Amino acid sequence: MPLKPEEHEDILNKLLDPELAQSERTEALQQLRVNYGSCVSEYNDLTKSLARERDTSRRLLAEKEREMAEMRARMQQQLDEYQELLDIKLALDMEIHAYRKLLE
Amino acid sequence: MPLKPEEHEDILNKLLDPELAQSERTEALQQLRVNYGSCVSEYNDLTKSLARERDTSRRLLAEKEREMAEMRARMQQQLDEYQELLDIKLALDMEIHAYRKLLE
Ligand SMILES: [Cl-]
Ligand SMILES: [Cl-]
Ligand code: NI
Ligand code: NI
Ligand code: NI
Ligand code: NI
Repeated sequence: MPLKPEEHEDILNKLLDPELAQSERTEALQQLRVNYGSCVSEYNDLTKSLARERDTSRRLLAEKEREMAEMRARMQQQLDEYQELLDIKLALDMEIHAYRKLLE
Repeated sequence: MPLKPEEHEDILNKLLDPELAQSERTEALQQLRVNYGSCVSEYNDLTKSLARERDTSRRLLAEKEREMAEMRARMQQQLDEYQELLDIKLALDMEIHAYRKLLE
């Protein structure tokens, strides 16, 4: 996490202050440089992590899409099962009628 | 997108250079301040957008989970449908036998 702009200013003031000792001036300069570098690292990290979460979210959805596709196939299978039984149950309805007429 | 650390250095050098005119020194100081502020804005933007993509990815998955749950319910329904037909088809098998014995 980078310094808030208020804080980065306090460091610039010190750095740009000819009243403070050149040892403090130099320490400030370092903090400036490190805090900047830090912010740039966070930039690179978060840009990579955003892209990463994107590819990951999309990948995980595609897992659920193929899971759903698996379910649809099972669903069409239960239709084939249901149809097979139905064609026979109907055939038996026809039959039981014929035997009821013939024998009554 | 923030300046690469190499570039941020070129600006610090100018800023900290007593040989260059105080007008350039001041312009550099501004660029420093703006580029820093810029990086901090990108920080805030990307932290918010990462959290946002997170809540969004999780929300979209929960949409597919409830879509799948809808499918499971339809699947259990096709079992109730299938069972109902099966109990009757079996009852007819018993019946057609009885009529085949009684009348042959
Ligand atoms: Cl068909
Ligand atoms: Cl049962
Ligand atoms: Ni620091
Ligand atoms: Ni800085
Ligand atoms: Ni600039
Ligand atoms: Ni800076």
